Amino acid sequence: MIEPIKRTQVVTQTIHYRYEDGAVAHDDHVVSLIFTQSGKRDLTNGKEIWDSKWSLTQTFEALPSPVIIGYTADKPMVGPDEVTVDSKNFLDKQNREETVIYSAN
Repeated sequence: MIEPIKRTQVVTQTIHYRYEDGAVAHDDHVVSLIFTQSGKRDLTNGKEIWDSKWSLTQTFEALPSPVIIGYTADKPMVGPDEVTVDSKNFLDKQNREETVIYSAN
C-alpha cells in the first residue's frame, strides 16, 4: 500500500542594475522556476521511493537590459539560462544572481 508524495525545488534568478559608481540604476529583476518531483511512500515501513533518473530542465528566458539614456549596459541582455534539477541532487540550491553595470556613453 503506497501513497503519493512530492517535493519542490525553487530556483530564482536575481538581476541587479547599477551604475559604475554603485548607484542603483534600476529595480532588480527577479524570476523563479519551480520544480516538483512526484513519488510514493510505503504505508507499511515509511520508505519514500523516488525515481533516481528523474530530471527536469527549465529556462530563465533572455532578459534584455533596460536602456538608460546616456549610458550603456556591460551586458545588453542576460540569459537564456537553462536550469536542471534531478532526483540525485534535488536538495541543492542553484539560484542565479548577477549585476549589469552601466557606463556613461
